[PDB]
Amino acid sequence: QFKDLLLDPLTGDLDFGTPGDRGMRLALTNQLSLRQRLYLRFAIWAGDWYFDETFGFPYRTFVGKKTVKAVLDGRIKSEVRQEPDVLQITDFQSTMDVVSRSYKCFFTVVTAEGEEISLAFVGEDEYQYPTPPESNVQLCGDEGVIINFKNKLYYLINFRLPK
Amino acid sequence: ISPAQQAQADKRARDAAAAKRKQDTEVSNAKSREDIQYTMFVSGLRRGRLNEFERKNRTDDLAILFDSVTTHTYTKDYNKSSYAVESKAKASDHVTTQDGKFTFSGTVTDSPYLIDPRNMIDRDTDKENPMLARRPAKAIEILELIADSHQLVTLVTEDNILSNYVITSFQVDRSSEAGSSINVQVTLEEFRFRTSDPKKAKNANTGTKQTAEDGAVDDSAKQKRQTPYIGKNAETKERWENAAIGTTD
Amino acid sequence: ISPAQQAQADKRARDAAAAKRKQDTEVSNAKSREDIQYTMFVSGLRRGRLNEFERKNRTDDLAILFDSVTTHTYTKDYNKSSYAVESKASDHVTTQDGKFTFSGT
Amino acid sequence: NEFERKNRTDDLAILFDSVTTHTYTKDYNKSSYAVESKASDHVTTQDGKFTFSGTVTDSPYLIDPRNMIDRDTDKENPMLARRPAKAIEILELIADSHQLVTLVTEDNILSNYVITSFQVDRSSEAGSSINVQVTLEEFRFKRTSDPKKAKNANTGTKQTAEDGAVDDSAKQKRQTPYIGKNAETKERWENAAIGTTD
Amino acid sequence: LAQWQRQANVTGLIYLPVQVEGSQGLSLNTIGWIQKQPDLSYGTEVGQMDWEIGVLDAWLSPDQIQGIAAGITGLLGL
Amino acid sequence: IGAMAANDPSYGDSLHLKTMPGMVPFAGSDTQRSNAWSRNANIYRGLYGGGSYIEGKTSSGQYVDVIRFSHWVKFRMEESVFAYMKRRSDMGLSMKMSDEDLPVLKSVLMNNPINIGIRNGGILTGYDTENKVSYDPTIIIPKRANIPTNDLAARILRDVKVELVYNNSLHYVKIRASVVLDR
Amino acid sequence: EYQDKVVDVEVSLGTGFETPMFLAMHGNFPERIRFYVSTAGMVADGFAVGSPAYQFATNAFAGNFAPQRVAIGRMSIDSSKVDFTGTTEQVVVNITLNKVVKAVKINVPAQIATALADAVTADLTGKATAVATTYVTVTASPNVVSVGKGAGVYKIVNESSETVATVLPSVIAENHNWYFLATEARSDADIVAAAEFAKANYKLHIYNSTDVDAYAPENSAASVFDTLKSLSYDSLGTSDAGADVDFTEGSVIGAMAANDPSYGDSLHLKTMPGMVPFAGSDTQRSNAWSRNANIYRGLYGGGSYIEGKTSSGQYVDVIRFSHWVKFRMEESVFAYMKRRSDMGLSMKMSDEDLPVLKSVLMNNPINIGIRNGGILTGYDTENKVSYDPTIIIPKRANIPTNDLAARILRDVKVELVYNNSLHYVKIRASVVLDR
Amino acid sequence: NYGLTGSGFNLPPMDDLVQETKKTFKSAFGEDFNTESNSVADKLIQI
Amino acid sequence: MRAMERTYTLVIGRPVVIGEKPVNIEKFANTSKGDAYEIKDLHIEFNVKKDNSKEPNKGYVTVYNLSDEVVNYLSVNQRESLA
Repeated sequence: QFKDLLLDPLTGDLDFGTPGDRGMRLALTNQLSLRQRLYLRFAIWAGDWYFDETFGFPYRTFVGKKTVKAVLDGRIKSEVRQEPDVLQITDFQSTMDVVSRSYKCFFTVVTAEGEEISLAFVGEDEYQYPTPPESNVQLCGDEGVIINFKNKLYYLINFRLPK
Repeated sequence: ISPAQQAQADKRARDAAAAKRKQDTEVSNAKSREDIQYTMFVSGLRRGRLNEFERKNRTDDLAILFDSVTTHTYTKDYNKSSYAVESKAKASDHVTTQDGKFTFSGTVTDSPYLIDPRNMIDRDTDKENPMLARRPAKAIEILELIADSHQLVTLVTEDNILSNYVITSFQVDRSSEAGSSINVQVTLEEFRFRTSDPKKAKNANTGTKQTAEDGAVDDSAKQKRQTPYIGKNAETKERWENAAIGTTD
Repeated sequence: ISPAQQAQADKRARDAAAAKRKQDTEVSNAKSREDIQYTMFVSGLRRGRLNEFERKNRTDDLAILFDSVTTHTYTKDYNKSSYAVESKASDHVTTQDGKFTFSGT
Repeated sequence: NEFERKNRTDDLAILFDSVTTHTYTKDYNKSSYAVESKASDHVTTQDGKFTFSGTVTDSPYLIDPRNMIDRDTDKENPMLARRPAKAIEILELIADSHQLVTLVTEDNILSNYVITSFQVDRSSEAGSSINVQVTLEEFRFKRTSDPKKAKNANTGTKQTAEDGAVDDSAKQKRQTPYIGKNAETKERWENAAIGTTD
Repeated sequence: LAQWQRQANVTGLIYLPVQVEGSQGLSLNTIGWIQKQPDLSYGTEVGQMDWEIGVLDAWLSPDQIQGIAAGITGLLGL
Repeated sequence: IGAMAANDPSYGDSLHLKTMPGMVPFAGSDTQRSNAWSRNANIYRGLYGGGSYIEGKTSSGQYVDVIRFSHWVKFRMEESVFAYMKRRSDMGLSMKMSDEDLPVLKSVLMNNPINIGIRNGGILTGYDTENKVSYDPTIIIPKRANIPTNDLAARILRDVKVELVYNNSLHYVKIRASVVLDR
Repeated sequence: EYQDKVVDVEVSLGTGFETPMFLAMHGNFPERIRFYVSTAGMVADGFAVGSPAYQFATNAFAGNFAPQRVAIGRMSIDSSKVDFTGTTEQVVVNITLNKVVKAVKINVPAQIATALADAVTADLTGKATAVATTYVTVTASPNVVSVGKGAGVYKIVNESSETVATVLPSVIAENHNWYFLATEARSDADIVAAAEFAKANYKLHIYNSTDVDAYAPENSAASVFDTLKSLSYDSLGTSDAGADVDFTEGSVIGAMAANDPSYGDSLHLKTMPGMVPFAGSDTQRSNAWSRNANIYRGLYGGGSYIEGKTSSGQYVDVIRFSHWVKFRMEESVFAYMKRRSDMGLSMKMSDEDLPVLKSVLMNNPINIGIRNGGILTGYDTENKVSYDPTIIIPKRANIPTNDLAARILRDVKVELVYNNSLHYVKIRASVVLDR
Repeated sequence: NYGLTGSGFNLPPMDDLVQETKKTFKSAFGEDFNTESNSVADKLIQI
Repeated sequence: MRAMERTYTLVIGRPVVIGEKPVNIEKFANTSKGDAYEIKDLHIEFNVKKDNSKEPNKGYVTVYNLSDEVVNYLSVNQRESLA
């Protein structure tokens, strides 16, 4: 439920929205929040962000060196579980090509969805305060009491005659 | 020393500090999840206790199996008091029960025979390439996480079932005698003892309470700035709070 | 988190709490009735101790027999003043509680 | 993969001719009295221990120069290089200076470990070699600095700092003569405004 | 066997099936592995190498022998 | 040259991401860099928070670290065999094509070039689970019953064969993931 | 290909045995079979919310053991109906030209029936037609039209000139990586034809029926279940009121798909999301039980399935196991013959090579069964027989010369024992007092 | 506190400003807003 | 890399003499010879309690294996109050 500015999954810029409803949006669904929380966590190289030297991933250790596939997978699979709301990791297809020296892995992560605790900070309210009456209706009655009775009588006259 | 050496010094602080953050945050994640339970199947799996191994879903109920368990033991203890009498003898008084202790020894091999995916150790182990999957290593970082997070473990032994046991120590020996495997020993002892319906809740206590630290009045004590308002519904609020609440001055 | 886990933490607390109600209750009633008398037969049996083994019923005088007993030992202890007595002052000795241990299978 | 990262000036590495056994262990303790009930805070974590046994021989089989033991060892006459003496000289310096050592092991990697004891012996058997044992424990460790990272600090009460023009008088030392680079400008002002310790 | 031993050491797979079909005798059917490599001995005559193959289960089965099911139920005991 | 000189060829040290002092980053756009890459024209690039080389691909196409290794194998294999023939011929016991002395080359070649390669990580070793082939080096020598009589007149031994496998480094990594939620 | 980054990270979504096949009536694609991973993809294919296929897919993906990837069969449509034999807002959803999502609305059965037809005509009316007759028929022109239930009590009834008995031989040709078989027609003729096809091809048939005759008195044999029982067909039938409208077949499939057959997991007491409890009395339930018509029952403090009994009589978990044994035994022996024949050393009927089959069969199928608990093992104290699997092979001195000419080996025999689960428990006690 | 006072001109560190503005953001979108390390808002606000 | 190790220093000065102005223990640190007797690398055990009351704050100290010269300097001045 971690709120934050929404990042476009397709381009990487802020998700200002479609041309018909351009604006700014907050990440509300846990899925969207977790997506960008993993994306930033994996995209920032370790130590390259000032104000926090411990954040990021240490790509320099592996890239450019002769490395064992098994060691890399452990670190990749470990960084994911640093988020407190990750249920499990389903599958992991780690493959390496020696000709091009490229490495490419696949996997998915499962996360549940929570409640909103309070709507005070977001948009709307859930209550239905009453509406003041109109004109002399309060002190003298209402005509609808006649209309509903007339309709009931008419429908009952309709019911008895077979159709 | 040299300006270049300052960069080398900085690396020590960062990498050493970053190491504990990964360990510390992971431990903090434990003790926060209460919908997770850990169970260890010391023995009995192939005799009757198979019924309990089927109930675990790899997501919130987890099973720990070992490639081999050499021995396990269970010993409860009691204390007896004694006072002296004028007859040059000793009598006895009430007695007490001293919880209980459990220990076992096992081994995790880098060449497994029975690779059951339901076991939580074999979550990611490769079926056809076991020795490169690093099974012996993969067991240490999961066993250590359980112990250092103070989980209440449940042991499913063939003879009986034990609950509310806390790990106290463990060992890992890569002696040259066997190799390609780790000898593991563990000890446990019995740790014998908000939300929820208002009906079931009873009168609680919190003791003396000072000013809340998340809002104003602490800033005046901490000598900080009050947070400006976001404008919405101006000229309606300001008239009322300023008259009914005032400002800290 | 999600409500699905709150419906799971309760199960973890409920089942675990049920364990004490079983074990803790049994000991309570076992102490609330002093009529029952337990007995153990370590060796002895075939050398005429059958005379009293047959006395044991299945409701009050419960008896326990092990499939095998390997060794059993019995011992008592005494202590005396380590300083020369003033002289007869034979009261400078005390009796400890006797111990008994055995191994079985 | 990480052994090749070690240079010969900053990230020194040590390799033994043989390691026989190494063991890793952690400990915890809990209250021995029944708790009041969940009160799962009645437990504490101790420091993990690590120990191993090794050997250094006069007849090495691998003399990879990256090892700091083999910094300047002769290629063709290993026994004249006196390798066992080289190892001990290194070992005492690391322990004496209280370095935070890093251990690279089979399974995991351990950091911030200090040496608390080691043993060396030359028994009649296994001549021309030495058996070595080591023990390590965790270390829960917790200027020129960026002003942006600075935090308010304290130094308590302070007195006259260092042997100055005033501290010299306290110790009865004679005032340091001034080097006459210039004695026309400061002189008229120095004595009138600052005076002299007396 | 030598190639299999080298491959098993390199990768980790060591378990292979083993079956022995005896004639007028007991038989075996289980999963085995290579335990210890024998010792070569080049001499005047042609030498002999003895491989120790360890097997998981070593209970011999009557199988081919007929009239065993009836005989088993014949034994008395208490 | 300053990045490769003081580095033994047997380690197989790739030149992918090393930093070259003095060079200036390549300022061309993404399309330009892709064009130059097809040319096998390596570029020095200013990377995320830094600047480093890109790839050691020669004009033919093979990675540079391979070429140095191939030359290094040529030199050491040539000197090692020669250095042994001299010893035999300098004791009066020169080598002969008798089929009882040729096999000795198994130890000479495995000694100097090959083993030094393995201890340094240059040469691979082990087994392959999908191709089912091993990576162990192999050496084959012809017997006297196959050398043509023409060679015996000229005293030449030909058709010796050796096999090696090279340890490849890592250059690129591409993650893929998908955050599916339970239902 | 040229890669412009040293690291490229993409964060995205989406992506006897599991996959079921739902034989539906539609025209949203030309092929006979298509695979989907979520209901979202089907919407992109022009499936209207509430449509038959949509109900099945959403139900199957919601189960505790939902299949990884469902499959949709295609049988042609000629007309579709909306039946209003019950009424209270009767929102209906129409999708035309794959993009025109015109959710028609009506409120208050002839009046509503004619009113709905009138509303459709008011539309794009240039691409679809409607006419009331209580029910109202909707017809497309060459344009994909999808009609689905949005609210109310009405139920959709698609009609087609094509017959299920002829399409099924067609869908199988395109692909056959599907195990469960379900159909939309649900007529007595259509269901029976589907049941026969599943036999010859070794598929598991599933169907939910709304017939009231299901729980009629046992002496009355008029329902489909009686016909299948007589023919000794294996098809997991059941009775449910939501069998139409919602097509609860997906819910049952959702409980068995992601579960290996070798575990012998019974379907007795599992919970099926989407289904509604059976409200019949005790006598009615007993009647339906004799029919082998399983019922979803609201139990003490809950609701759960009752029994996985097929029409023939055998428990369902047995049937999946029997099929699973057939498949693995067949592939394992074949996979070994190829290796021998691909090394030049093809197998021979020499009586010195046949015995090797003891290890091949015991290796792949049999042992995997024991480690998973599917197959029993041990000894019996009252029958005095053992449960160990046995294998017997004929010797060359018994194979007739006719087979040697044709190179065929027959009469191999295998034996197994299945591990039975527990379904009922009945305590009996008596508090006698001492005297 | 750090601006103009009765005893001259003072200087604020960085962290106090960071905490103040993060508190303002917290108030803007409730206590649930994330502002540490991984937030895009964090990277904008700190810069 | 280092560890985080403790350090301390103990200084002994001239006898304290009260006069007709506020007393500052700082100015008595220097001895007649100048520099004071500083003790750094010797095992020391100390306990110092402080409070806000009439009574002065008192602290206890123990030092092992002191040189004879320092002990001699304290054998003298036993009538006086060293700072």
